Amino acid sequence: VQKVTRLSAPVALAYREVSTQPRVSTARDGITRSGSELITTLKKNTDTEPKYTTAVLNPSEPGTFNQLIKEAAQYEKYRFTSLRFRYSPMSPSTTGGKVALAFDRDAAKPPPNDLASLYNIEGCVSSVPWTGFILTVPTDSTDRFVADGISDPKLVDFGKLIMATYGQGANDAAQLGEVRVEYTVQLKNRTGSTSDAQIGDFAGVKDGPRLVSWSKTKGTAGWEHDCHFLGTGNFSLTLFYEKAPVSGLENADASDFSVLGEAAAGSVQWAGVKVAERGQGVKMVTTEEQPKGKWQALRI
Amino acid sequence: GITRSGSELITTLKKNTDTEPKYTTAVLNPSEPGTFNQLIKEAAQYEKYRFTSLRFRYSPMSPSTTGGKVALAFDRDAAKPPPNDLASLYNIEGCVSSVPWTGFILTVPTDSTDRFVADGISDPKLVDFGKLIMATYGQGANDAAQLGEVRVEYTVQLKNRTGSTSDAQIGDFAGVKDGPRLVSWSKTKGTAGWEHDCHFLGTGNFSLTLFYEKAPVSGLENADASDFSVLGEAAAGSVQWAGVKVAERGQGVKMVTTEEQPKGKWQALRI
Amino acid sequence: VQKVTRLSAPVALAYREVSTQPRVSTARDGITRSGSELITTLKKNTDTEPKYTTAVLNPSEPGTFNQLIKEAAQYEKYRFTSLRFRYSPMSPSTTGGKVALAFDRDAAKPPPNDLASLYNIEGCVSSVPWTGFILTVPTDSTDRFVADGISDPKLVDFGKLIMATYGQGANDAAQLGEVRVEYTVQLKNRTGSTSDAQIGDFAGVKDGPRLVSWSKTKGTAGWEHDCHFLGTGNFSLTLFYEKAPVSGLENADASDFSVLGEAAAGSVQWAGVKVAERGQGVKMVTTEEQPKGKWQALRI
Amino acid sequence: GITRSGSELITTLKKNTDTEPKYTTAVLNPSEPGTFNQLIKEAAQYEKYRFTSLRFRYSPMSPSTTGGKVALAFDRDAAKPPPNDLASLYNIEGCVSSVPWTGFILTVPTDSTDRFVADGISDPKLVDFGKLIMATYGQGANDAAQLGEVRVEYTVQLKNRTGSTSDAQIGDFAGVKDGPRLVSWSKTKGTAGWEHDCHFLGTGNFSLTLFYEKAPVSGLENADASDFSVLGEAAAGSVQWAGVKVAERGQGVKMVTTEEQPKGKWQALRI
Repeated sequence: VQKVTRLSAPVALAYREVSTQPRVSTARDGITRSGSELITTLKKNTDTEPKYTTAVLNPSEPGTFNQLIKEAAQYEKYRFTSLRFRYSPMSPSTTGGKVALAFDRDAAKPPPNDLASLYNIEGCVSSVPWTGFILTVPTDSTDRFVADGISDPKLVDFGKLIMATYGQGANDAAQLGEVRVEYTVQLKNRTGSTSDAQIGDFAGVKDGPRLVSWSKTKGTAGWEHDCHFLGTGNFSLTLFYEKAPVSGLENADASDFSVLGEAAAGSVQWAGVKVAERGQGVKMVTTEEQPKGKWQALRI
Repeated sequence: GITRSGSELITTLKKNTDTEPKYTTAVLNPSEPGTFNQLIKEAAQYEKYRFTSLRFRYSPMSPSTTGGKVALAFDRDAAKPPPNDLASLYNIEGCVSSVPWTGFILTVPTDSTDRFVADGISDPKLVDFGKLIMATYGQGANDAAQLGEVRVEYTVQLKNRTGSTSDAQIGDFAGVKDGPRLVSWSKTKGTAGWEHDCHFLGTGNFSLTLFYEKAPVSGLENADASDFSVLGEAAAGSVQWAGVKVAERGQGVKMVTTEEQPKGKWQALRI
Repeated sequence: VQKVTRLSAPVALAYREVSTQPRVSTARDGITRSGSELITTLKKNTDTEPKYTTAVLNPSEPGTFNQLIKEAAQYEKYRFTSLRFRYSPMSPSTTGGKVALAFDRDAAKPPPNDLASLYNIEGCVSSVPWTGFILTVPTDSTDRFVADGISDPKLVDFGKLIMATYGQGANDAAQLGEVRVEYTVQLKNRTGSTSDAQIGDFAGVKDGPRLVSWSKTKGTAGWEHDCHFLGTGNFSLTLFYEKAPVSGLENADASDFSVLGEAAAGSVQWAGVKVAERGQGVKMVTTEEQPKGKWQALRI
Repeated sequence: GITRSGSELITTLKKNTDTEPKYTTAVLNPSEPGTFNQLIKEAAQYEKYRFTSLRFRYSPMSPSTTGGKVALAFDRDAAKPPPNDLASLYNIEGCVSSVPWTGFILTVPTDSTDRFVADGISDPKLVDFGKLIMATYGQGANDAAQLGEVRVEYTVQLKNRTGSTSDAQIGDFAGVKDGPRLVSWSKTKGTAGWEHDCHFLGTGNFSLTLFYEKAPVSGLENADASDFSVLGEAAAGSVQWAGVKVAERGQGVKMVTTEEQPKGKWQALRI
């Protein structure tokens, strides 16, 4: 018989969660799977404008799922049934500010610029960093292909999750909380098993799962190589057809290691990449134009 | 044989301030100085063992304003590298994690097989049971340097009596190892000398060395909380007697510089 | 219907306790008594190694009990039935660290040196300094003599309590908490009443209840005189048979007062001692050897 | 607690020509180096004990040409001199005897009382259980020097678990010492002669000593089967390391000739 009209504020709250057992079952068309995953942690921000982190929802996405990749390699089509996102805090009540989660149906779209247009997305949620909240995504009934090669994201992907936080104090906690996913997936058509590696060249051709991305921003060339995961096993090898000024430089990353030379006309390099944070790149190769060659990237 | 139940302390956790997580591993075999402290004396007179109960407990000692998370997990393959990212860590079955101002209990199921208790060259898939991983990733700058403690509750069975194994470690500079695994010897450059990696925690580690010829310098302290050498080294025949107190694993407390392959003898004893 | 899966941390906790009535009853063999006592308070420690306080459990112990001494003077044998120890805090949740309580069956044994061997004692308890906990000691059925004169502690005593605390911060509370005892005692054989004073000499002879202790650590002699209680009534008088260099000095104590001289061959001194903390001594007498004389110590 | 069963060897017997017997004694306590060699490690972690079985055996190793008698007895008072006549030896209950080429078994009944383990100084009537007496009197002139061996079969239980005791012995030339009772030190007269006696049988005895001042002589073997010293002696602060092999009781190396009450430090370790 506590007082309803009066509320109290504690120093901190503790949430306890243990490991859950995934469920796999068979049916007439294919298999159904139920499980849970962890995405990432959140950091503080001392400005008055938000900073965004994004995640694309596809079954063949190494940056989002970890154990669904092995069972998604035997099939071609998918359909989601249930999708929930959960936030878990790690900070006391002295921390002030807000955190926000939103979901959009267009995968190929930049994040919004200001705070006013962020609140115009349907179904957005926001809270204080010392409490938990749940976002539930409704689903439709449409079968889509799995992501391989290069295609329009409007044809194969389901949507994208956006996470943001803007306003904290000068002396505050370094990390805020973590985000988990509960999913239910259906699979349709069996096929032979496929390889897990990314092979491509510099003329916009990709023939594998989405692991890395390339950008030009050409001032005396200079090619950027952005990674999308944290799997710490990234091995990259590159073949040169003509003379290159420099290759295999460390732009901004935790560690770098290269073996062979690059000053030959026909030469193969080999590098190992350690990644600690999302979007960090460990390659910067300058040329005089867009060159001819072949690159291969592999996890573990 | 005999049956014994008990509770022992392993180690204390420390504050982690950088972006990447930190992992510590522990191998569960009765002949391990880095895991047990009293079972190693009764395990030196037997050949086989079996576990019937196993549990792990975390006990906090940090204030309520300390933010972060600690994690514990157990796996079956004793010969495996530790994971890189957190998502592969949370995919291990039975993993637990909590805020550092509260406690939690990890329970491990057991089977009924008999394995050899020994230290040597043999396969870890044949003689070991599993491995424990403890992970700490996110803390701040204005937080306490100590978080908590980990303890083990167990029940074990031993089978066949045999002759007793010696408790001190005897060796020399050209690599020959026998006895309990208490310390490791490493070298980087022949001119620079050797590093003395004490891979266990304790007090009153007694080390004595013999020099068969002249040495440039000996007895240098690097990362010891306390150091005391009472016997000097001079010319052809001399001995040394050093007492080292060690706080954390792999400090590398003793440094001696000589030529490439000197002759001598070293004895290491715990307490 | 509170949330089981979520816990809260308050600023402070308050425990309230009032005085309890002891129970005395008679039987065929003797009398039985039930009551409660207070031992001492605990202080902070900024090191990483524990500091210990000990208490010997005997009915004729002035340092442990206060009102059982008067009823234990009429009897010779005893047997315990119930023994419990309780801790009560006085500090908020900002204080970090641990406190520990343990019990051992050997009265004549030094405390352990490190933290690892402290946890090997059966039935030890430990907690944070802003909560309470209870230690219960099981008992056996063996009659023992009361403590008078000089005897082996293995023959007359029951056991010893050890209290410790090791790790606190630089800016913290000065005092941590307090310890109370609940007991049940049986008494057996009636006898005439005995005196309450301690009379002895320097050749290892004691003829009374344990109030003080003597130690030599002979460098140009120098006799230490340690007190075991806080009863503030300690009067000590000493007779000299030969010439003494100095007598009746204040080593480390709150107050000291001496009346007569000591530079005579046959002389009697008289001192009053104020004690604020356990183990503080207020006497330091240098000689050339172990001397011949007589000392008497009395409370109040 | 725990319950153990074991079998250990005490000593071997020698011949005696004169018809008056020669007596050897053994005090039965779990914390006794002169009777047990493996039980002391388990006894160092507990406080109370009870025996439930106790037997003794004799195993001959002499030919049938050798004639005479050997005799065994047990008494329940640990502080008592041995008898000076044979009829008082035969008045003890359970006395057994035979010719030295045949064996026999002695069985001792037990009682259910709890006793403390033995510290350095205490009363023998409070902590001990009894004492074993072995006697030989009659042998021929042309006979073998060795007669037989005595073994113990036991069953014991331990109750109260406590902290552990360090296995090495640390001491100095004054009258203070600590640890288990491995060796004993004494002095004889104003001219410095120091006697060093070992109370156990074993080849693993390692002794290291420190000299604060100059010593005229050190490390001279007196009655050992083998003696080995590796470090020299100097007038300044210097250590000396020695390895001792012990065959019989009271056999040791003893050479200190510096002062009546010198300054130094010694460490004794077994195995």
